[PDB]
Amino acid sequence: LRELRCVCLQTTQGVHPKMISNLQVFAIGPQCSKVEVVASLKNGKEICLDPEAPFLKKVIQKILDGGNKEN
Amino acid sequence: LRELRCVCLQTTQGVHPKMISNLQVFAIGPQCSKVEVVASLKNGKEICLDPEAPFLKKVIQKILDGGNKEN
Repeated sequence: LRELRCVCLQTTQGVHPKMISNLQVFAIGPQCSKVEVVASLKNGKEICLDPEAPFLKKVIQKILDGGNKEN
Repeated sequence: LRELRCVCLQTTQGVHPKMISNLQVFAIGPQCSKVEVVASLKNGKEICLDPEAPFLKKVIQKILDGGNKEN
């Protein structure tokens, strides 16, 4: 208990959900009081998105509603 | 490339979002041709939920509204 950094130090301005495959969402923790939405591509990469952007809510919305139609 | 199992073999019938603090969305892969929604509790546990249940869509819907309300 000295110094802890948020999981996401930087941001990103993507893109289409077409490249995304895995979405990991973390709530408020002991290292970060701000919610950060991380994503992983199909190639095998991980980035950080800023909830502050409207387009961000769109690409993350499409992967949440689309993950219920395919049964 | 022989035999791969879905990330979620079983299901669950929870509960309240109050216990959930992390959401992981998995798409179609080489092990599963179906979308499965996994979650981790604040206690340090991981379960699998069945997207085929309506009540399941509720507890997972609430973690999206309350996870973006914090400014």
